[PDB]
Amino acid sequence: GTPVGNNKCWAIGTTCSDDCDCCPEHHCHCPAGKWLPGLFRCTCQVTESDKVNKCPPAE
Repeated sequence: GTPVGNNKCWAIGTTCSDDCDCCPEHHCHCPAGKWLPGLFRCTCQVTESDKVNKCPPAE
């Protein structure tokens, strides 16, 4: 009944810790801030593009 592969699937919007931490369909967005240096950490967000989590899928 809905088995769990390797991807642990962290909290959406939080920082990733690799090791299949985030979900496969999602990725780790590492944006930045303008006006002088001071960009915040990365956040986990869904991804549809060809570039997804290095980890395998999970159904």
